[PDB]
Amino acid sequence: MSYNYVVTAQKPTAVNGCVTGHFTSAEDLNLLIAKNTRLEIYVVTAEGLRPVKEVGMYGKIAVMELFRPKGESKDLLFILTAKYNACILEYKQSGESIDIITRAHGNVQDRIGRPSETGIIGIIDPECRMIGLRLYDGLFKVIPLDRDNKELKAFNIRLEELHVIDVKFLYGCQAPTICFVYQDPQGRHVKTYEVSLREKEFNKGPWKQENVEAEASMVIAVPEPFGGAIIIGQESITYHNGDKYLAIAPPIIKQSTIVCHNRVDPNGSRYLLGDMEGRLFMLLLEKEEQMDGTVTLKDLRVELLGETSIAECLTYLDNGVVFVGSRLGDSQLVKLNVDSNEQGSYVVAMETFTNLGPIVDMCVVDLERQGQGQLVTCSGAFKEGSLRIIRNGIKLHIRTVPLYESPRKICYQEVSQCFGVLSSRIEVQDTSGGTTALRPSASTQALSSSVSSSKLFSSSTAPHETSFGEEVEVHNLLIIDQHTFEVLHAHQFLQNEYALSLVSCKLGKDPNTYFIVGTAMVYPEEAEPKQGRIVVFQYSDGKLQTVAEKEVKGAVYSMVEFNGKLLASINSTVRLYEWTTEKELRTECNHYNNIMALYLKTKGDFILVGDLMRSVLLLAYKPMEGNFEEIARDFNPNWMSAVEILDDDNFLGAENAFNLFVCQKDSAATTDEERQHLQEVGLFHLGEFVNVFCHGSLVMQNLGETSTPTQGSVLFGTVNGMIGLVTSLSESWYNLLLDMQNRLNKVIKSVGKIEHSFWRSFHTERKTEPATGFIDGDLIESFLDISRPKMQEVVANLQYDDGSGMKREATADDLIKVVEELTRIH
Amino acid sequence: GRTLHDDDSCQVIPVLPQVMMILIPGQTLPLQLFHPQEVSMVRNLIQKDRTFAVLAYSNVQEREAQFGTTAEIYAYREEQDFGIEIVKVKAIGRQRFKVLELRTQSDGIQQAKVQILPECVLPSTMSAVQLESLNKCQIFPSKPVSREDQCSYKWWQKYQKRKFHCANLTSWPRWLYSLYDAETLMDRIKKQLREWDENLKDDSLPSNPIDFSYRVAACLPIDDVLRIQLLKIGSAIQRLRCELDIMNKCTSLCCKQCQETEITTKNEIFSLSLCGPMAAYVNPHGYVHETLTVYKACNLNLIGRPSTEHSWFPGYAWTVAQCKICASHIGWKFTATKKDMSPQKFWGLTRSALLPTIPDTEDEISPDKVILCL
Amino acid sequence: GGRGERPFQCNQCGASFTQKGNLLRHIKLHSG
Ligand SMILES: Nc1cccc2c1C(=O)N([C@H]1CCC(=O)NC1=O)C2=O
Ligand SMILES: [Zn+2]
Ligand SMILES: [Zn+2]
Repeated sequence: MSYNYVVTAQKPTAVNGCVTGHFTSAEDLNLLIAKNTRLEIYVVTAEGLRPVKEVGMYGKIAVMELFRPKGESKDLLFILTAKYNACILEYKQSGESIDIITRAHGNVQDRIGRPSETGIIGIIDPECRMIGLRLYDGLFKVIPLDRDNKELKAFNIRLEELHVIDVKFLYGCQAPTICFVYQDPQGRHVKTYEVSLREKEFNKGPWKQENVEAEASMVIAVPEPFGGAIIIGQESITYHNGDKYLAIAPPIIKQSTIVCHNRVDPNGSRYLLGDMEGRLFMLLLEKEEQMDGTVTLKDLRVELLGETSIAECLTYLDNGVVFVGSRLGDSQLVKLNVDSNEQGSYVVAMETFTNLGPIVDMCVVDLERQGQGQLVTCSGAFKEGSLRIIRNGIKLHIRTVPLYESPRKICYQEVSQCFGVLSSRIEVQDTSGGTTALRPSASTQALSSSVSSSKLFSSSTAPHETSFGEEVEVHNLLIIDQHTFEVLHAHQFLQNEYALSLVSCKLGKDPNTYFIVGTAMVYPEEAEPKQGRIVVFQYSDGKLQTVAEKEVKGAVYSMVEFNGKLLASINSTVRLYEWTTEKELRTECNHYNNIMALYLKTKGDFILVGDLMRSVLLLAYKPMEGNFEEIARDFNPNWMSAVEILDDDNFLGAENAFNLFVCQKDSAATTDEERQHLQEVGLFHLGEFVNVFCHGSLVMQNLGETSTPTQGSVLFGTVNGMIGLVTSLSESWYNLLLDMQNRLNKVIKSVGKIEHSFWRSFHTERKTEPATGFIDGDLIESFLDISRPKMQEVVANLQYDDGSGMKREATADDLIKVVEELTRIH
Repeated sequence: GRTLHDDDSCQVIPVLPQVMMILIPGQTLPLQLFHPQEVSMVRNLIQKDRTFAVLAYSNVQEREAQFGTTAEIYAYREEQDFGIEIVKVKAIGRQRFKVLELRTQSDGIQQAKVQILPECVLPSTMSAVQLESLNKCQIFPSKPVSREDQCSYKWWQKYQKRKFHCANLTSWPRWLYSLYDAETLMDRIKKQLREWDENLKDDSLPSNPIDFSYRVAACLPIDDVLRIQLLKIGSAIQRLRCELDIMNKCTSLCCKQCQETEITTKNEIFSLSLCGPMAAYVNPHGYVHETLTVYKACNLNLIGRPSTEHSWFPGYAWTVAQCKICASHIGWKFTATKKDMSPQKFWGLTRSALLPTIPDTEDEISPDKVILCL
Repeated sequence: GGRGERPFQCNQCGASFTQKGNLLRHIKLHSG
């Protein structure tokens, strides 16, 4: 019933994995990067990185590890997707035609099985005898590495330890041995098991259960000379090997958790460790020959090299160069100098690869062309937080504005030629009583500055005290220039005040354009917020002044400009305020809902409301009555991340396991019961987590109306930096394109032989249905990149209609013209 | 053992005509059967699946029901009581259902075509957005299980900070995700249940949120028509959030014995002395009364004349007050002796006689229905 | 009636009664 088209405007930029090895040829060194559904292959040169091949998979890359089996020229690549599609890929080049051929594949999902708390863990034995996968608690799946195993037939092994944290395959063992840290009611422990492929079961490990630290989170197998393994926790780093057990508690690692590692020297003498706050350390393992040549670990040392981007993964390339794979910020290439610099750091940045990072909010603005729109996003988190202005070339051109603090919400104000941005910075509790900042950020380095006057809650405050060292986030409304992007003004909110919503509009008869902010007073003892405000600000003469302030009984989660009035949402209530002649908000309506009004979107007199559990609700303001009325709803429990009104009857949303869905106002409805239900009319597994939906387009709006094939345009921002676009089609165009997708799938070569139908099928841990009411634009647009006989095969015995009449045999040149028209929407 | 049907499956099961009260999955249903058709029907069920339907009536007079619960028989015994031969049976609530058809047989017993409503179980709200690097930090190093240490909000602060760290990648804060967290929601209920009445928490309530949510839905002091709302909810998260809303909406107090009489509202509570609104006072015979002071109270009858003998609030005379319906003792009406006294007339209610409840709107002038939140 | 002054009193709540029988009934209600 809904006919939609979805396409990628910007591919996912956030790096979730990186591995080095010899994938292309045994001689040259490669770096493989996993950017969610994309896989980039580079060659490591003395200058930097040389791009060799980039491929797209029909699946979110969960595991990615290289390995060289016995009797193979170069390394093979094992990949596992989020939907459990396992595959062994090989790099094959013929003259100037590069192709990633699928040596073996198969789905490794188990119908019945509770997925693990620590997610998917995929490891390979150092001698390539097997691939060990930990997908579900209580079971260890084993895919034996035999030349006969092409479908990836595997068997599960009963594991008595339910809560396994991390697991690795040990080096220098007679039989394949796994080492893992797990938790039980007596705390955390490290245990080993020998994996028998003949018996298809576990055997006694070389060194049975050993007690580890309370927060033991990482396991690292050490190569042949040393042997054994390194277990990293919060306060300590310990090395275990048979009888010996050395443990060190260096104070330099206590301030933050080590969340990623990488081997530097192939013997295991050096390792790179990265914490949550961007620090980079060097873990060194001192050796001891011991006459006979057994070689034992003498000592462990940790050295702080310096600061990088918040690293998700790390990988030592060569000659002091390390690739810093980041999710919250830009990924990098950094040089590790033997001697430090004047500041004391041993790290020096070489390249900075742009990452649109977690796009938490965004907006579309014209800015300078006065016709062509540009997209301004709230990107990254913490020191990696920034703004990004994405625009078309007229390829996408990106301009970065670093903030050094977390940006949260963004809106534009044309009247004052500037942007309003809600943002938060982390400060630490000082001995003196007050708080101290970590680094100088956008809110601390503002030209004009101000603090909110405590009136409402200065008197009405709960009794409590904050202890030394505790972190506290400081919220600010930043006024940023549209041209220079300098922080013109920074307004700090009250103590314990969390700023949630932000709008820029004209209310009532008032000709001034105000920046309205919705907040919530967040105390730790108080679970659900019972206090908040709506602050009306006016930016003029380089200063921000508080026009009005309205106290509320809850958290102002969302606000929208509603026909010259302010529509706000306080917890379960959806309230309508009117802007009086005395310049104050006055309540006109209230609507008490069965859900928490988190998501608030509007179209004319219609109001779309939604909560975190995908409870969708459609209200309507009755003007003659002067109150709200519920039109329809659809409550199916599932996690919802964003929502939007496509047209008067259709509503788009983003629900659990990276899916997109469309709800529709039931037509041909006789009964009130059926009129009051929104029918699910479209489902599609996007493979990205949407945070913001935004009406607009990044292409020339087109002055003269020349029969557009697509109607409407909704852009969207995701956690991986991917930007997509959604649009509506006609029944004829949909049925054509749908038939086209199924023809395209027969001729297109999928990496890992994963089915497109299976990939885009709506999926959750409980239910998995096929995709409906959605045309895969990435698949349709790939038609222009294919070869003329494959186009001839796709258009073979296919009927194309150009409108009104002439329903003739479709040709590749007619279809090329149609797909070329679709590529112009982004 | 245990007989369980498939999710969203269509089944036809019998309905015992004597039954009427709502049965929540997990809670037990004791039955006393006298009529041979009821006994014979139950004896057949023992040989078959041992399961029958318990309809959740909207109106028991007209026998109107849209949902219900399958009841599995786990105990049968042919007893004798008061010179009457009666069979006693115990059943336990299992699956929830939506009523499709209610065909009535030749006997008083009726069959019921029903669709099994599934138990919605969702993963952690952060499961999707969690960083691979931070997956290993998601696990906690055991519970503090020291009443004082977990009642202290410093542990729940550490829990929130760790579990919902990746809320920074999303458009919402950590504290919002806690409002849809099973463990946090259970703890909030436990704390408010202890606030209502002092009791042993470890023994009385289960650790599982599915089991916990049902246990609470059965024990809440509410109307069975309101209870249907909890039966309709399929997600234990939504079920717990709804229970906390119901709990927060119990702003009135009623006769614990009959529960048909709204005595007073929390708004009428007031502090006469600096001790507090509620305080324990002993009478001249050693009976201790935890007494709540309220400005106004109603649905009470006064017994005898006022007396100043051993008054707990000097300057006032007590008059014994009892429930208009069941005559159970609710407390006393304190009436001032002098004209210069501040409240002049107030009420001292005994805590043990009262029970929390949602303010009823029996008047047909403005009956605004209770709108529960998920 | 019985005794106008209400000499029969309840030790639990102070409820006075005109006849002993009424007090006995009253004290049975405290048991529940
Ligand atoms: N004189 C008697 C005799 C028997 C029982 C009671 C009293 C009496 O005064 N109270 C309460 C009534 C309420 C009060 O204010 N103070 C009391 O001690 C009793 O329960
Ligand atoms: Zn009563
Ligand atoms: Zn008494």
